[PDB]
Amino acid sequence: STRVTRLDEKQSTSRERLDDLLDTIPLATVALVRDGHPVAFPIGFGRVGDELVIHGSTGSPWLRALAEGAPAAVSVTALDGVVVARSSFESSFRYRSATLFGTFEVIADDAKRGYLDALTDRFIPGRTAELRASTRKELAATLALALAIGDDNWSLKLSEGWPDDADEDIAAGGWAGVVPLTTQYGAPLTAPDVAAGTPLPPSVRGMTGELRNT
Amino acid sequence: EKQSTSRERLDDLLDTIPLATVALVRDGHPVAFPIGFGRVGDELVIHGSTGSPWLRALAEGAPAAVSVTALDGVVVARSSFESSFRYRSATLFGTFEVIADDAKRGYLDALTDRFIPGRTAELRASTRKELAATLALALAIGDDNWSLKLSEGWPDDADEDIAAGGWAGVVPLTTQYGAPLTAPDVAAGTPLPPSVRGMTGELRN
Ligand SMILES: Cc1cc2nc3c(=O)[nH]c(=O)nc-3n(C[C@H](O)[C@H](O)[C@H](O)COP(=O)(O)OP(=O)(O)OC[C@H]3O[C@@H](n4cnc5c(N)ncnc54)[C@H](O)[C@@H]3O)c2cc1C
Ligand SMILES: Cc1cc2nc3c(=O)[nH]c(=O)nc-3n(C[C@H](O)[C@H](O)[C@H](O)COP(=O)(O)OP(=O)(O)OC[C@H]3O[C@@H](n4cnc5c(N)ncnc54)[C@H](O)[C@@H]3O)c2cc1C
Ligand code: HEM
Ligand code: HEM
Ligand code: NI
Ligand code: NI
Repeated sequence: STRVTRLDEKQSTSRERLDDLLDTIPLATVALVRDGHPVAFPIGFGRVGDELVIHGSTGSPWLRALAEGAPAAVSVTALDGVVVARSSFESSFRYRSATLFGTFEVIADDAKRGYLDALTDRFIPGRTAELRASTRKELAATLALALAIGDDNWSLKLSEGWPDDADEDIAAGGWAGVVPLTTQYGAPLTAPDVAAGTPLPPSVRGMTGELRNT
Repeated sequence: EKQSTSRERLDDLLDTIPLATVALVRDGHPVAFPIGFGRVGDELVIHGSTGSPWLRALAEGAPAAVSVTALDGVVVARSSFESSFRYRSATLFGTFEVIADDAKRGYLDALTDRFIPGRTAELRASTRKELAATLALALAIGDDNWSLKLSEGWPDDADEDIAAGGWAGVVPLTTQYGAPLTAPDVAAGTPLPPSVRGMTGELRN
């Protein structure tokens, strides 16, 4: 269920490392079953304490399926680089990946406002304090859902090593190494309907460097 | 509509992003794994250990859903309701076919050349033992069995919010190769190979 089979010295049980990954990557891929068939869809998520939270239209069939109790598996992955070995067999990727399992719970109408504010502040930190409150109609058009991050329902796999070359290939010489991969925020692009010379909000001024989820 | 039907655009995404997430069903319940993939013409190809339980399930006929996503930006609107991510995502459905022993060498070389272009012509051939330890699987990309969602919009704010002012826009995200890191057991002054020197700028088509 939660135990890695292959290269299981890459499995980590640190919850702290888990949070670090979940607070870095804003995209999750969610898998569920419909009529015996698998389905998978990407979606933004934020970790709000010990819950993974998503949201979307109350009219999405996918989100409705989860709201109705479809058991789910949630995958979150950071691709950190390419492992260039002296053979193709030992070539690889550096990455960090988490997989979480359970049933999403529907956030109650009374709680949606608070979870959505916290979700927004994952995606664009400090943004909630800059915006107007959501309207009752906006909230009624939104389904928010939360999956519990417990002790037993998650697995973390970490690969950040170097090529592991056969001694034969070493002897032959040749270059080996890692080409890193990073995901970075670009300079912001102002929308055409924004008044000329309007400043960047502080929250957006923060969206610089390598992509994070807090 | 944000659903695209262009096979050319699908290929463009599959030739950009090397990570897939594969969903399948074990015991009426869902499982999801990340894996590297390459597009080899009209097949999406993955590989790993003959001893991996989940690759074995695929090999055994388990129907799959394969998701490939590129995150392109943060859509920052005047309201949190209208804020979102710019992204491209494909989902492909079907059953992976096991690649035959006689065919694996060719497919794995093609796969290598997706992940590190030009690299196979630089390396020695894989050994029989290496091949034998490897399971390679291919999912057909047909006319029917996929969908492509492309959201590359600007924020669409209500009139009342535009009139109230405030900034809005898009903060792009890009994924870039960094400077190579030479492994500890390589001699100082061994030059970078041509394949590696070609790996600069964006994770790119
Ligand atoms: C960016 C990236 C690229 C990858 N490319 C490849 C590839 O090209 N070939 C390949 O074989 N593998 C690749 N993997 C790893 C792949 O996800 C599996 O770890 C691998 O196939 C071995 O799985 P298994 O047989 O051990 O899992 P199984 O024994 O079938 O699964 C048992 C349990 O292990 C845990 N687990 C397994 N893998 C992961 C994971 N990756 N993250 C979190 N939890 C996990 C889960 O809880 C799971 O239910 C890649 C991973 C990442 C992040
Ligand atoms: C980076 C990223 C972040 C996202 N964040 C959010 C979010 O925060 N909230 C939210 O509601 N949605 C988000 N989405 C979109 C999500 O994938 C769905 O499009 C959305 O939940 C509505 O799905 P649906 O119920 O209309 O599709 P359904 O009607 O349930 O599915 C029908 C079929 O349409 C096709 N399809 C649907 N979506 C996609 C896709 N994305 N890629 C390829 N094929 C597809 C599939 O074949 C699917 O089986 C995000 C997508 C990306 C890539
Ligand atoms: C050239 C680029 C290649 C890349 C980027 C690549 C990447 C990977 C990755 C990411 C893994 C998963 C390791 C893990 O679980 O953490 C893996 C496993 C594996 N790859 Fe590759 N690979 C490549 C080429 C090859 C080739 C050519 C073969 C065979 C000839 C091969 C055989 C295997 C095998 C057998 C495993 C299973 C590892 C194990 O569980 O012991 N790979 N590969
Ligand atoms: C603040 C950061 C937020 C981000 C990054 C975000 C992101 C997204 C994304 C990516 C989508 C998918 C659009 C698509 O289908 O292509 C979406 C849909 C949606 N979001 Fe958000 N969102 C945010 C805040 C909010 C809030 C606070 C609400 C409600 C109060 C809201 C309500 C919705 C609704 C209803 C949809 C479905 C749109 C539709 O299909 O009609 N969002 N969001
Ligand atoms: Ni609030
Ligand atoms: Ni060949």
